[PDB]
Amino acid sequence: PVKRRNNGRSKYNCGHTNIVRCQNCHRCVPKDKVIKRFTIRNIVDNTIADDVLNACVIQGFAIPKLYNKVQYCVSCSIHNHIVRVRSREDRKIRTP
Amino acid sequence: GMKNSSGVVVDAYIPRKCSATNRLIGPKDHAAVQLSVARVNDKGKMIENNYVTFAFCGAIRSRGGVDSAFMLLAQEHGLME
Amino acid sequence: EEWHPSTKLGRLVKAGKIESLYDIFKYSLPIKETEIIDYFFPKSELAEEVCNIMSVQKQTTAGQRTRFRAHVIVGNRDGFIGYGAGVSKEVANAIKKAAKNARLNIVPVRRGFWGGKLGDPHTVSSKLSGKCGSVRVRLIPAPRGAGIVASPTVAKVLEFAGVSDVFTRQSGHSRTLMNSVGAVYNALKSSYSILTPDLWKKEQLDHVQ
Amino acid sequence: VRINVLRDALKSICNAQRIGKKQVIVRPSSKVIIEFLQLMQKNGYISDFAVVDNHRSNRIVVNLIGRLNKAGVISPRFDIPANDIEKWVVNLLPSRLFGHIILTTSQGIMDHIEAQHRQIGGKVIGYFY
Amino acid sequence: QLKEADVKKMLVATTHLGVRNIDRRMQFYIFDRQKDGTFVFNLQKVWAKIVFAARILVTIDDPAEIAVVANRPDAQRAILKFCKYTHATAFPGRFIPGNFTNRMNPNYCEPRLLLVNDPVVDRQAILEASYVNIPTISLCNSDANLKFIDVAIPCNNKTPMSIGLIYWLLAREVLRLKGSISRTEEWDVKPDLFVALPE
RNA sequence: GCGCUGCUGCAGUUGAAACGCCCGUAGUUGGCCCCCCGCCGCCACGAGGAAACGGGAGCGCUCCAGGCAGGCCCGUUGGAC
RNA sequence: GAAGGCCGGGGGCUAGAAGGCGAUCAGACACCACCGUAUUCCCGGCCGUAAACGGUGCCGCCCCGCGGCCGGCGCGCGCGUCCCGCCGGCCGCCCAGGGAAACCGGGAGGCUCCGGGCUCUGGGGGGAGUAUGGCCGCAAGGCUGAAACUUGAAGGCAUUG
Ligand SMILES: [Mg+2]
Ligand SMILES: [Mg+2]
Ligand SMILES: [Mg+2]
Ligand SMILES: [Mg+2]
Ligand SMILES: [Mg+2]
Ligand SMILES: [Mg+2]
Ligand SMILES: [Mg+2]
Ligand SMILES: [Mg+2]
Ligand SMILES: [Zn+2]
Repeated sequence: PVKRRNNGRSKYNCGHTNIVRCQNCHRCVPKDKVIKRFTIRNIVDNTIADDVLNACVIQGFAIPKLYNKVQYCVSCSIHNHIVRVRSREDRKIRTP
Repeated sequence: GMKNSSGVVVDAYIPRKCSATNRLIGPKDHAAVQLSVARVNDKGKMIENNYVTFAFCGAIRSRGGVDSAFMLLAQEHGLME
Repeated sequence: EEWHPSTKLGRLVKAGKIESLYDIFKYSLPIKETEIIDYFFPKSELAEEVCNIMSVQKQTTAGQRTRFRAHVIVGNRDGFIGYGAGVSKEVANAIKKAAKNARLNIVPVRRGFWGGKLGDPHTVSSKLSGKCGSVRVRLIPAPRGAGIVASPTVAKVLEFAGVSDVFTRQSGHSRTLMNSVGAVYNALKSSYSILTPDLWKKEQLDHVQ
Repeated sequence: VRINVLRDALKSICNAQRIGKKQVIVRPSSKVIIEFLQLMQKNGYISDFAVVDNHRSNRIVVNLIGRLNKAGVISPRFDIPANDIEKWVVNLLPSRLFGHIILTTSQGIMDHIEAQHRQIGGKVIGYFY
Repeated sequence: QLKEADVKKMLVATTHLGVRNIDRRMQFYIFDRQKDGTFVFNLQKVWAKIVFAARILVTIDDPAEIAVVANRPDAQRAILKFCKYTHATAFPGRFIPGNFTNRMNPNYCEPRLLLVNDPVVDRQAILEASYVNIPTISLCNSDANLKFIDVAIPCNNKTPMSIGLIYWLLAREVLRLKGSISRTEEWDVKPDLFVALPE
């Protein structure tokens, strides 16, 4: 039977879409079926930021960040708890 | 009123017809209801106890629109303008 | 001890205020008491039959749990028929429950004439169809003296409903008794809800009841 | 492409009645539709209707009053012998007491009862009841 | 008819105000949409609806067979006053399923009419009523679903000021029709009572 | 039986089954409108042309399967259609 | 007319069928590590297949309600890239209705109350997309396409363990 109305992807008004590679296994995945998360974080973690600032010389120096986009396949997202297997009624919820 | 060759009726009973859709109401249409509306005296404030009666079938009720049908029916049978 | 009505309809029935069951059907009141139908049928005119008795199992940690489901019909052979079901751990209580449920729900069956109108109605008013599961049934008016052209099971229902002449057609997996009986029951139930031109006459409502 | 105007008209009418409306619109205004509606009106199923001119396939408006249960067409017009009508009657209509089958003859558009009276046949247009 | 006292009480009660959303079945009662988005009802239409509903209610001979349901904690006081002066029945709080079909329920009754303040919070009972051949009357906002609703009263059903006023007017009209109070004299009871007073 | 060959009257998302898509000839199907003329189809009637079989009016081979006989004062006895 | 593959010429960095080598294993010529040929890129020309899927043919009519996005147009005002509409397109939820059900509902609706027009396919499971012929192709292979014999179940959606 059919499990999902979207067939497990976000493909509308097209036939083919460009592909990407999973960041942990390097599998090839369609761009509309891969799982994406955007993260922003500090280069130096939060415990040593004060020490870094005290040792710094510039006045008002701002800690630079890291801007990265992580892409994972279905198998690797599940294995790393990125997504959870949900119940039949809860598969229709679409909030973060 | 199904008549015989002699013209005598032979139907067990004549059920009710919805006031709006002119449709028969079955013995099991448990969502079918009938209401009544009061007549008012010339002086007003008082009721003459003559109640005009209406009935709406379950299908129309589920479909909605009972309100407007009721309005038109009342205006037809009442100068409620 | 005695029948203490638990409903307004039951109380009115215990009192001699209501005089016929047709006086109840005309306003589509649900029935919940089995005492109401015997009061109108004091002499037990209604018949009874047990169409089928099947055993249903449920898998469990330890072995299996069995149960019994039964189907029952009742009628007085004069424009009244009812169908009901009951399931229980023992056959007898299942049969009692099925009989009670069948008595609870009851509908009138409309009848008519094929061509010539002489004497009492002898067949169904017109074409009737019902649907339950995969099974479909068609009821066709027939001439006098044609008998009942149908399978033994359906013919039992039509007999208990008070018909003498009719043609029938069946479709689907007819070997499933419950759905065949349900389809014929639905077709018969639909009989009095079908508009015909003689009923086009415009009747004003009645404030009483 | 559009072909049988009568079928579309009848389907629209039945759909409108099913939800108990009172007025409908039908784009085509063919003569055959007009005679069909005239027969319906005379028998007492649809009451009144009007034809709205526009120089481009006039439109028509009809009123409903319940009563009607079903109405259809027969897409390829068969030929009906005057003596071969009971089979179609039994196959198509619910009962022999009520219902009207429309036939087009050399004598005009009429019902199966009328043609049976005159012992003539023709082609079948549709039915209603 | 509509009198200045009633209209002024309404506009100071914010009764004519609705909601951003609109339904195709409630556009007959709308007069205009404000610039922000809030819809505005018609006072004459709602007054006529109230009068018609009062007629239908008084048509019932035994007031004790009329049901009042209000899960909204704001309406409790208004509904209690309504039943107290109108000698009707109340089902405040949670509505137990089976209260109309299960005769073994301790609070089982066979009403003839059902009154509601909002289907979204009380449509659970509406279905029960549909199972037992019971007409329904409800107070409906700008956007509402008419599923087994026979008569609707277009008005805001959120603010206490609106709810108490509507019930008080309904009680006034039904009493006047019954013949206890003539139209000329103001009713002894004040609308401030029907409104829930904090603390 | 069988609506499991489906004209009446099957099925074609998941059971067996919509050609990968477009153009396109034979083929099939084709909006509305003219009041009376001619032609094709169509409907009704009629002629003409073998019986038996089949349907069917009448006749008591003791009934019947059958046959066209038979009674007295028989339609010109009948065997119609 | 994807990818792979073939013919003739170019070019030659990545990855990488075949092949080799190290581990793991009872064995491992496989999964993991490393090296690496054809290929992957361009031109000209063949092949003509895919879960080539919305597993749902094309044209056409009616059809509860709500909402989002895209393009064009118009209306109104307090002029904001405002809100009120029209056309066309891509989507989500859903009342009726339908169905074995999962589900569809911009139909899988208007169908045993069983007739809008055209085309194609199927008739229990295997043997078998096999044999034998025919056509196309450099080839790999594609289109078309049986029988004998065998067998009592194979399958679909859903329920409890
Ligand atoms: Mg699975
Ligand atoms: Mg694709
Ligand atoms: Mg398949
Ligand atoms: Mg290639
Ligand atoms: Mg395919
Ligand atoms: Mg069909
Ligand atoms: Mg088949
Ligand atoms: Mg086979
Ligand atoms: Zn990865």
